[PDB]
This record gives sequence, C-alpha cells and structure tokens, in this order.
Amino acid sequence: GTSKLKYVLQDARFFLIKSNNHENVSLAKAKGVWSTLPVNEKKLNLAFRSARSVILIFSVRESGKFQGFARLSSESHHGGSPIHWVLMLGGVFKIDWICRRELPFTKSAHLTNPWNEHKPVKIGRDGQEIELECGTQLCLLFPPDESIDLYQVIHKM
Repeated sequence: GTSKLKYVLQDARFFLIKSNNHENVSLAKAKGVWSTLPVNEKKLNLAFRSARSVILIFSVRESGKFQGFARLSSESHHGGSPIHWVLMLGGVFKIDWICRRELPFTKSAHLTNPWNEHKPVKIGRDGQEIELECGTQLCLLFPPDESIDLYQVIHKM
C-alpha cells in the first residue's frame, strides 16, 4: 500500500535532481549517497534542517523518465571515501531510497510545478524545488517499490 509512503511525504520538501548519465544514478542507488554542485548543496543543507523529510526526485537527462526518489538522511559531508562519479562537487549527502523504480514523463504530464512557472514537473534545472502538492502527487505516481521497507525510513525521522 501507500499509507507509510504518504506518512513519509507529509510536509516534506522536494527537489528535482537532473543527472547527465545513468552511471551516477546507479551509483547513488547502490551506495546511498548523492553529491551536487555547491549552489544546490547549500539549498539542500538549508532544506534538511527545515523539514521533516527532504525528498530528491531523480531524472537522467534525455531518458524521458524519472528513475526514483530518495530521502536525505544527513547534511553534506567532506573527506569520505571518494565516489567515482562520471562528471568542483560539494560534499556527499547520505540518502535512503524510497523508490528505485522508473516513471515515464508521459505519466506525469498532468503535474505542473508552481515554483517553475507551472511548467510540467519533468522540466527543471538540477536542484529545482518542487512545490509540496506537486511533489507529493509525483512521488505517488511511481510504481511502489516492494523491495524497500519504509518502516526503516520512518525510524530516522
């Protein structure tokens, strides 16, 4: 079901992450981390302290889909085991995946983001914040990922 998911998404903040390649998203999925440019790092750190959940929604450029979404579990940190991104980067955020399944853009055509001029939510620069109701509904469109137990994620928050 979707009830724990809705609980996790309650009063969350949402950010679009655009990746130039699948290899980086695959790495993020395996390793539970993300790194972004300083401008977005600052926004994410601010958002992590401000909200019960901060959700990253991932899209690989030119793929025509979202590849999943994850919750920030920490602020960014520096000096750790170097991640071999296929690329100046900020620190590393730990993340917990909520959904590692794909969603085609064809399925989110009805969702517009008030924070990017009410353009379809698929449209946006890396780090674009997604407004609460748009973001919530977007996460709810994804196929449920039955490999993830959200109890574990709830126990952080």
